[PDB]
Amino acid sequence: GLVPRGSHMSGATEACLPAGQRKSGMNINFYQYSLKDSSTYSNAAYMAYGYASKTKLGSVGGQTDISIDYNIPCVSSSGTFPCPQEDSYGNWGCKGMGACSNSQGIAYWSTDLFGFYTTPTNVTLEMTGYFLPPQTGSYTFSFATVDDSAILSVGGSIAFECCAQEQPPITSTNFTINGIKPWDGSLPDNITGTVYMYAGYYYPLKVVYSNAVSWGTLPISVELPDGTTVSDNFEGYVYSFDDDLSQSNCTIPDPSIH
Ligand SMILES: OC[C@H]1O[C@H](O[C@H]2[C@@H](O)[C@H](O)[C@@H](CO)O[C@@H]2O)[C@@H](O)[C@@H](O)[C@@H]1O
Ligand SMILES: [Ca+2]
Ligand SMILES: [Ca+2]
Ligand SMILES: [Cl-]
Ligand code: NA
Ligand code: NA
Repeated sequence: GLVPRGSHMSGATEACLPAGQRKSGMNINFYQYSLKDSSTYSNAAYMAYGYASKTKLGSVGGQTDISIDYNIPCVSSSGTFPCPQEDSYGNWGCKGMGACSNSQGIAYWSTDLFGFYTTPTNVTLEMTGYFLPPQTGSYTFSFATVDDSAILSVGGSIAFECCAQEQPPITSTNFTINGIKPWDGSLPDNITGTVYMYAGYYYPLKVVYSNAVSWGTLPISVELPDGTTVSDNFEGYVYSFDDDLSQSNCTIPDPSIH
């Protein structure tokens, strides 16, 4: 046939072609989240957009290394050092450091999250940008684990609106990865999600992540169509554009026939 038929029942993911100046990396916004609040982050509305109704703490731009690996301090006999969670023991010590005198249950201040000084123990963050596939095919995004709650969304009208990266969050709960902390306990059902992407189109990407206490962990990866995996460092794949709500042609509803 002269032309491709298109994905069935307009099933292609919406993408974008922003015409402005591209910037490397994602924007990270930080919002207040209460220490030891084990319920707010279990609501889909909160993780999709309600986080932005809490106080905005600040932001950092241009971030390409997007995984989270926050370790609380151990105040030890030889000084204060971050403790890998698997090395914590007893009530409590950190392997190779002895007993720790400090509480696992208080807020801690650090620049560990993207250089931004905040409380990684208790915070919500929103990562936004556009994913640029170099290859047409199936991409599988993953979280290796989630501590405490997280979502990943891909696509125009799902992550955010084309050419409108900096706007308040949209209300879609059609997450690509639903890593929301269950009300009962541990292990959302599925922490991978696959998206079919066409090379050279910009796909809106949003990650919302929350920690309520102590350790924070979100190892982000993507499996490319060629079978290789990109983990943590998304340089060359993720970009930002300043809003341009005037760019009439920015939205590509069906990259399968554009
Ligand atoms: O899954 C909840 C929480 O579990 C673990 O935190 C422990 C401790 O560090 C906290 O102070 C108390 C607060 O009541 O909870 C647990 O005993 C960690 O895996 C933590 O990261 C996680 O959020
Ligand atoms: Ca829309
Ligand atoms: Ca935690
Ligand atoms: Cl020890
Ligand atoms: Na860790
Ligand atoms: Na430390």
